[PDB]
Amino acid sequence: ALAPLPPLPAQFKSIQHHLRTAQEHDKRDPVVAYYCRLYAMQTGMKIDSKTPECRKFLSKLMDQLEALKKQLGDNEAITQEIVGCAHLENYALKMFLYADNEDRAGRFHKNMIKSFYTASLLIDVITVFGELTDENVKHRKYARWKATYIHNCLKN
Repeated sequence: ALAPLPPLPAQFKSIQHHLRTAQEHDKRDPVVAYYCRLYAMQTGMKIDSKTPECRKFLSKLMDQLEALKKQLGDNEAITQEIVGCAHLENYALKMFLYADNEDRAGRFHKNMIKSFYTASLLIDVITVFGELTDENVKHRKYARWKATYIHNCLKN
């Protein structure tokens, strides 16, 4: 349904996991996959849209966006930005609640690490709609910190 997309330019390492989240949600919540890609698109454009490697990447990503937008032919979450935001925000926050409960229960595993990480990535995505709330900023900071710390405490 969607072309393989070129390799990721070194200039775009920051937007890598957001694209992996988009790929991971193509079958499950494709509204997530749309906005994840849209965020990566706008982010990458701000990083480098001059370099031929970057330029080519962004255009193929722009193609996937047009494709997905049509494939979700309105679709209140794509149609209305208030709905889309709410969908992606409730998703991220449900995920945060889950991973936080695991942490408080001392259950440390790959799934709770991914859930903390993915939730933080989803908060980044939500910026497409507007400024974040103080609560959103706090959650993203905590989620990314916890995921990192636990990942090391489980590897080392």
